[PDB]
Amino acid sequence: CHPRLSLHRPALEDLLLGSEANLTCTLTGLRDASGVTFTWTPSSGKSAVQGPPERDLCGCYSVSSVLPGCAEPWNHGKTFTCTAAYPESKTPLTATLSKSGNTFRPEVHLLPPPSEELALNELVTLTCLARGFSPKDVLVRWLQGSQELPREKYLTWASRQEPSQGTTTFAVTSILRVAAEDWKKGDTFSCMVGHEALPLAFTQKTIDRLAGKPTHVNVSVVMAEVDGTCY
Amino acid sequence: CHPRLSLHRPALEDLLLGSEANLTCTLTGLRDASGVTFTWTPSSGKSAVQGPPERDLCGCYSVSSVLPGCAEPWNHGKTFTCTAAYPESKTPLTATLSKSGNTFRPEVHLLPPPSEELALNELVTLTCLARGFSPKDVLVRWLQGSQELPREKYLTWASRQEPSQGTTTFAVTSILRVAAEDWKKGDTFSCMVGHEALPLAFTQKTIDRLAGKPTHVNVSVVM
Amino acid sequence: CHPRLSLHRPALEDLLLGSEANLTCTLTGLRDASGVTFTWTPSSGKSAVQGPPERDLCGCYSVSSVLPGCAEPWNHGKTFTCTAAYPESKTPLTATLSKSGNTFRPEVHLLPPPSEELALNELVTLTCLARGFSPKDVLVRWLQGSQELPREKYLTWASRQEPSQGTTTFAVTSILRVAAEDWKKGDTFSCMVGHEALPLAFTQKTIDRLAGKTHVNVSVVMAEVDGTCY
Amino acid sequence: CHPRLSLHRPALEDLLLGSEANLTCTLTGLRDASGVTFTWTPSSGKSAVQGPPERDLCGCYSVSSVLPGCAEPWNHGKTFTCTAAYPESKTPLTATLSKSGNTFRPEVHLLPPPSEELALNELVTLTCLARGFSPKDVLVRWLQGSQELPREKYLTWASRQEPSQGTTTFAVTSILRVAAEDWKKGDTFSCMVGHEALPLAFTQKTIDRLAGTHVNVSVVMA
Amino acid sequence: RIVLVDNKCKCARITSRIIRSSEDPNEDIVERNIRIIVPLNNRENISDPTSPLRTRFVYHLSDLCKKCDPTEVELDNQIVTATQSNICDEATETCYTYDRNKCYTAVVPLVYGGETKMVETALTPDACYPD
Amino acid sequence: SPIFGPEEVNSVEGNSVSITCYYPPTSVNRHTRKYWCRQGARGGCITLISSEGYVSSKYAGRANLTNFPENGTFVVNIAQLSQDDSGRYKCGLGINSRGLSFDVSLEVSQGPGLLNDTKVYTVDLGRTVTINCPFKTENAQKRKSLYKQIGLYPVLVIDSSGYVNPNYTGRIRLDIQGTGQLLFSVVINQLRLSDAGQYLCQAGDDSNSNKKNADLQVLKPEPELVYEDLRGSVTFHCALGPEVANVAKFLCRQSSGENCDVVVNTLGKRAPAFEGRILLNPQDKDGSFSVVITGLRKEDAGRYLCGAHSDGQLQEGSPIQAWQLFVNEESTIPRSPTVVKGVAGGSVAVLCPYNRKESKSIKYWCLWEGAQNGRCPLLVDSEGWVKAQYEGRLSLLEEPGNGTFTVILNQLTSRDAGFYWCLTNGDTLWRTTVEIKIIEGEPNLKVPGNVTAVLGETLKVPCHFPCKFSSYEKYWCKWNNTGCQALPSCDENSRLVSLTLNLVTRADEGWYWCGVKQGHFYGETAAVYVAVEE
Ligand SMILES: *[C@@H]1O[C@H](CO)[C@@H](O[C@@H]2O[C@H](CO)[C@@H](O[C@@H]3O[C@H](CO)[C@@H](O)[C@H](O)[C@@H]3O)[C@H](O)[C@H]2NC(C)=O)[C@H](O)[C@H]1NC(C)=O
Ligand SMILES: *[C@@H]1O[C@H](CO)[C@@H](O[C@@H]2O[C@H](CO)[C@@H](O)[C@H](O)[C@H]2NC(C)=O)[C@H](O)[C@H]1NC(C)=O
Ligand SMILES: *[C@@H]1O[C@H](CO)[C@@H](O[C@@H]2O[C@H](CO)[C@@H](O)[C@H](O)[C@H]2NC(C)=O)[C@H](O)[C@H]1NC(C)=O
Ligand SMILES: *[C@@H]1O[C@H](CO)[C@@H](O[C@@H]2O[C@H](CO)[C@@H](O)[C@H](O)[C@H]2NC(C)=O)[C@H](O)[C@H]1NC(C)=O
Ligand SMILES: *[C@@H]1O[C@H](CO)[C@@H](O)[C@H](O)[C@H]1NC(C)=O
Ligand SMILES: *[C@@H]1O[C@H](CO)[C@@H](O)[C@H](O)[C@H]1NC(C)=O
Ligand SMILES: *[C@@H]1O[C@H](CO)[C@@H](O)[C@H](O)[C@H]1NC(C)=O
Ligand SMILES: *[C@@H]1O[C@H](CO)[C@@H](O)[C@H](O)[C@H]1NC(C)=O
Ligand SMILES: *[C@@H]1O[C@H](CO)[C@@H](O)[C@H](O)[C@H]1NC(C)=O
Ligand SMILES: *[C@@H]1O[C@H](CO)[C@@H](O)[C@H](O)[C@H]1NC(C)=O
Ligand SMILES: *[C@@H]1O[C@H](CO)[C@@H](O)[C@H](O)[C@H]1NC(C)=O
Repeated sequence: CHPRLSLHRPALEDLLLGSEANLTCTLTGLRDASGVTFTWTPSSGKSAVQGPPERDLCGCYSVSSVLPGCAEPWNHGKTFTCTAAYPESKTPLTATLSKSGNTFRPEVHLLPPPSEELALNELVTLTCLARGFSPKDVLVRWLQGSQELPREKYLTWASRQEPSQGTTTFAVTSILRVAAEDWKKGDTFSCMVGHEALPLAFTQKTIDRLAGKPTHVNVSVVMAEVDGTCY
Repeated sequence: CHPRLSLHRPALEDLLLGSEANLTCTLTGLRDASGVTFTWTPSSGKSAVQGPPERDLCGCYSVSSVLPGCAEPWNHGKTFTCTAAYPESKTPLTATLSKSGNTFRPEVHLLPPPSEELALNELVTLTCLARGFSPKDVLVRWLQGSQELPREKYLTWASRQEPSQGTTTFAVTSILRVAAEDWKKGDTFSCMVGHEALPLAFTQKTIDRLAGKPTHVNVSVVM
Repeated sequence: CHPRLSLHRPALEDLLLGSEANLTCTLTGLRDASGVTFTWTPSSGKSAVQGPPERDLCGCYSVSSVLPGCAEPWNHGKTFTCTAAYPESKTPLTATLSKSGNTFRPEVHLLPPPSEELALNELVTLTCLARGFSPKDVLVRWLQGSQELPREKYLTWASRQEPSQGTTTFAVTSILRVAAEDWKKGDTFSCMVGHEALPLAFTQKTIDRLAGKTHVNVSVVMAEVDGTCY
Repeated sequence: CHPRLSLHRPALEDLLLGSEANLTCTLTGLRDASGVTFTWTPSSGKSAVQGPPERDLCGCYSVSSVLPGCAEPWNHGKTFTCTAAYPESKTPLTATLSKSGNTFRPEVHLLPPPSEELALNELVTLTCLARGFSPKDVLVRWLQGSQELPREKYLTWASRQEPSQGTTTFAVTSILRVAAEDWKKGDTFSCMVGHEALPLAFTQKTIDRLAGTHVNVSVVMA
Repeated sequence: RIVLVDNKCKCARITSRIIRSSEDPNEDIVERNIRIIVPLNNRENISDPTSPLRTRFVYHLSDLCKKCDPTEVELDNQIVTATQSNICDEATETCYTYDRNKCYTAVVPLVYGGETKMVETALTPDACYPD
Repeated sequence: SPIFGPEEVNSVEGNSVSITCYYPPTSVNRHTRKYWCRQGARGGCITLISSEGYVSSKYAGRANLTNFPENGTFVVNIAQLSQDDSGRYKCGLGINSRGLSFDVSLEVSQGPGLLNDTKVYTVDLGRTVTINCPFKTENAQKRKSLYKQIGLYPVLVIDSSGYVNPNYTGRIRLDIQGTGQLLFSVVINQLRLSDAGQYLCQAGDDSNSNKKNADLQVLKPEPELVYEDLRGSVTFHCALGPEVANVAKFLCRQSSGENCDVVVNTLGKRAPAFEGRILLNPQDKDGSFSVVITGLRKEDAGRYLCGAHSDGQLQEGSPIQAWQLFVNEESTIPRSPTVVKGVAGGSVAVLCPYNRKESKSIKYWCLWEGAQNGRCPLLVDSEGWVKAQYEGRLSLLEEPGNGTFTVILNQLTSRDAGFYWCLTNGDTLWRTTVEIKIIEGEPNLKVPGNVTAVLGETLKVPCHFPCKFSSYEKYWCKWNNTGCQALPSCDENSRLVSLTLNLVTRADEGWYWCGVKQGHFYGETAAVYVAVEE
């Protein structure tokens, strides 16, 4: 339709669990042929894997390019400046991407099951909600006990942006359905979230039936004319 | 580009609240002239002038039809199919229209805010969740007191499908952040979910403070 | 009279607030001149000083000597000896001393004014008591707010040993008179006690007009009770 | 050494409780000369007793004497003059002593025990303080109920001079440690102070438990 | 019983227990007990001249139960370190009681001769010993 | 709650007693106030003796209290006891009204005296005893008999004609030996708790009837107090006599309803919970032996008994020996990983802690073996010995050095799974155990297989590593008995740290290692053997 170039930032899962910060440069809508050119400024991995000239629907051909790298440099603030020299232009066209600034770490909440779902004794629902983070990408995992559940057992949505209290932030959700014989018995569950703006890049929250809403509370206040030392 | 022809359903926001619910017979991709004759195999007696005769994205032409003066009363569930025409090779095309069964009513839950947010007194978060419905079409509207809130003060997600035991079902969430003074004062909040399968097409829930009653505290002081 | 010789421990105000912990050896009842000579057992940088003579009880010469730099051997627990020699002698004398053992830590109490003094509304009296410490040496200071009061504003008695209910211990008192305007306004006062067996060489206690309870009010809120403790 | 004559006031314990008080005129620093002649000049009442010598400051024959029976003319306000005789000069010795005036009465306080002592269930401490009296001589006695305690069961300090601005005054303290269960029963304790300025010669105060507490707590729980 | 939290900065202790029922199992019982010790003789800030007595005490549950220490999680075939709370602001909390295992000192200026020195006192004398 | 001492104390009048109480050796506890108090019917301890100099009125001259900070104990000595000292007491630290205390019960009862008309006999439970009884010279061949006085009535247990009671079958005998002896003796083996009371001899139905009434008391064993930590270890010493040197042994643990559950035998038995963390050593000349248990948990506390019986359990009539165990939970032993996972062909690195004060000692490393009573042989030590089957794949390094050393083991197989122990020569002795599991996967570092070399030619060897090790340090080393030492600097981007050997005599033969490290903490390694031909 119209030749437009784009760089793409490396994927969150590969970068957090490893260092495979692979970049990706792609022009879309070439004129006739596949004889295109590519050039980055950090020519470290000169074996840049140019992919096959795939197509796209309603009359569109696209070219890809990958410059493989390691997690180290991307986190220190370098810059990457892909180029292209497709024949339908008389002057090349560039794009540039780097790491983000003005970040915010998320707020993670883990909600207990509701009341009218426990009175049916079949299944219960846990809900993890992460809110208030500046870049749009985030990870969500689950745990039962200390063993990670496989990814086909729960449902995660995408990351939308919330209405503005001044500045721009995002939010996600995920739910997990659990056999009610295991919640009432005393098993513990956990929600883990990974994001760029966190200090150790991961944070988790654990819940069980003892850390929920109780039905009898006993408060006992004790005065101390003696001293304050808390033996 | 390569041409195609598709058919749609009436949108759910009009079927329960309006009189502008109209159907579709579109034609995607064209480089030709008016060789169009639309015929719908139920013929109740409406008026079937075309939609907007216009173009599309990236150099494609298009035609469309809508059914303005009949609000599509197909609660009985007809087949209701379109059979187009154009002067190409000897197959003027038809389309696909139906109404599937297996309707399951949703289950809607509205949650109290997390207790960490109440201790800071800036803004609290409410969460609605609807789960377990087979057609992936639903609308969510909030309420405070009895004055409806506009669609720009809350956030809702898409309607995804959930893992299950053989029967396929869908789910959707929504959140809303309100002020702490309105929560601690005693105001009421409500979530409202509209779906195909319900008898009055809308399910309410409600929440406020003093909604968990059976807690049973007991205080004592010594010396 | 009859000549004697003894050894004195370094003073406590120098071991806690200074550097030069001078230890001294004395002599009493000499007759006619001063040809006296001294030594000690350690001599690690010992620039010993003998100084001039003096006059003792009824009039008799008496010369002492001092040994600078005796802080770390004292606190480490070494032992010192002193021998002298006068020219009319064929027997040097001797003396020894060391940093003591089997010590105890004092109990410090600060007492509010009595009730009859507050009514007359002129001056009130605070009392500081230290009790139950085995070596006899101690220091007592006062503070008003954060500033130290001068030593000519209060009165402190000597340290005497108290009746025995086990081992032998000592005790000391002090009083401070302050104006009733400064007491009924809300100022605070502190008493500081210093001793060898204390850890950081000083401890203190404080009091004001509210302490000593009356019918005080207290409020507890206990905000969210059933709230997912995690 | 060197001679020196000095007198002495009568003792305080023998004025208030006892009957006969002494009055001493000692002569220190002689080393010899047993023929010393004490002679009080208002020579009436009793008769003067001389003394045998003793030792003082490794050489002195510090001879003493006592004129008894002068306890009541002391309180009436008379004046005494002692004399002596020593083997050197052209002069005798002479000194003078009399009861002075401008006296003040002591103010006695008795303080309750501190609160950090009752946690240990050992002995507790009562403190008695006497303040503001013009002659330095004072006595302190303790009582439990009505029975008196022996003098080896408590501790009193000396009577020093306090940093006053107007006139010269003195102060003294005393402590007594008793059992915790005796305090918790309800037994009463008393401190007595005797002085010249008090006309009845003894004043006392009394402390026990239940002397003077209640807190008013409020919980909210939202 | 299971110990949920035992906080020493405010002297709070929280335990809990589940008691089942073999008669229509929605009459189940979950119990939580909270133990609070209120001091009446120490200051607001822990420094000696300060607002002579604290008289108002505030207990928020989410501030007591927080876990301000990292942990290790095994996700697929690695071990990663993770934090456990949102409120771990970086130490400026106001404690209500002293801690039996910690030191608390103070600094006082005194005078020795023609000078002025700055010495250090001890407020909990049992717990500050150089060993 | 962290305080521990003897629950019950028994004594008789006139004699002394000594009580020991235990606390954690924290510096707050080594300088705080210790006390000994007695509680009555008012809910409050009255202090009787204190650590600060207080002695009560009733305890003047009799008692004292001593504190040992290096152990973590304090002792209370009381003398001239009487019957008015029977009640409940408490050991403790700090202030009496708090709960840093421990409850003690004390019972005094009046002693013997003046009762020459009755003799006494006291033995241990399960030992031998004999009763000596005269029967008069006017009886040569006239009945000898014993009589058991059970409450209301006397019954008979052994005549001089062969009737022995069904309660005492096979463990009683009557002997009149030769040598012109006209007394007699009755010997009893394997004494029980159901044999106490007052007996009475007899010589016949006759008028003579030289009776002499006697007592028989049987002593339970007093427990021994053991004070240990979480994740530490304990050693029991069973020290029975030589007279039971050929009987099977056991170790059980008491429970609530009078039921030992067995923990170990000599007939090949083991509990499932103690799998991998219990030993049982062979015994000495005197039959003494020891039992080592490592990795202590919270439920490991209670009474323990070791005895001797043929079927290997606790039964009536066997001699025993007792212990009382307490687990601290206020421990200073660092929380280390318990399970370590590796794949086939990979390596493992294990941190083994010890106590900081004995840093000039000798360290070892051991593999636990079952299928026996229990054994644990060496694999490597800290001075240059290594087992012959583990040559070129195992080393011990003293690298962190603040009470931690590392062990590296590569070329893993599925046989290497199991439980491993670390030991020291020091006086204090924690023994730490780690389990090795093998899972599926491919190793991180990649090296070639075995490598040959020509005589007199340079050789180059690569070692590729992933992108996650790009921030560490890399090295090659040559394995030896004393340890492997690095080689002087051959590096690149995220690949190919390469070793090169310029000339080759046979001194360059052996095993070489490729590995990564973060300065002090070591990581994954891999190995390659280099031969030399001609
Ligand atoms: C750790 O605790 C143990 C037991 O409480 C202490 O053991 C015993 O302590 C006493 C006094 O220090 C020792 O008594 C002395 O023994 C010698 C002969 O060995 C004797 O002649 C003396 O008159 C004196 O009574 C005793 O030996 C010692 N050991 C035993 C087995 O009883 C131990 O002192 C504590 N640890 C330390 C480092 O103090
Ligand atoms: C990042 O780029 C590297 C280099 O292409 C990718 O590594 C390749 O992975 C495939 C699949 O395992 C292999 O067939 C190639 O041989 C690898 N190439 C090299 C040079 O090793 C890597 O897969 C890319 N990113 C991620 C996360 O996979
Ligand atoms: C509580 O009191 C302490 C007293 O030491 C305060 O700490 C000092 O604050 C002053 C303020 O300028 C500083 O100059 C000192 O350096 C501080 N000393 C130490 C040791 O921190 C502390 O700020 C007070 N806290 C509150 C909340 O009032
Ligand atoms: C590589 O070479 C080494 C040395 O020849 C081999 O190690 C020996 O293997 C045999 C076969 O089981 C053992 O009996 C020896 O104990 C091993 N060590 C030595 C020092 O001889 C090794 O097996 C070869 N192969 C591999 C894959 O490493
Ligand atoms: C110790 O003696 C020396 C020499 O006389 C003197 O300079 C020093 O000030 C003394 N130190 C004291 C008195 O603390
Ligand atoms: C506190 O107590 C006093 C007397 O007990 C009372 O007058 C007062 O109302 C109470 N409350 C407050 C807030 O002062
Ligand atoms: C004189 O004083 C002594 C002691 O100071 C005393 O014992 C005696 O009773 C007094 N009176 C007489 C007459 O000796
Ligand atoms: C305490 O007294 C007992 C008996 O008098 C004695 O055996 C013990 O040695 C004493 N301990 C000390 C430290 O004097
Ligand atoms: C034998 O043992 C039983 C067990 O209780 C006891 O009742 C009985 O009295 C005993 N009899 C004799 C003769 O020991
Ligand atoms: C660790 O070891 C170093 C080197 O000896 C030492 O300086 C440091 O104090 C040690 N750390 C600890 C906590 O002992
Ligand atoms: C390496 O091993 C060889 C043979 O075992 C030995 O002779 C040599 O001394 C060792 N070298 C070092 C540095 O340990």
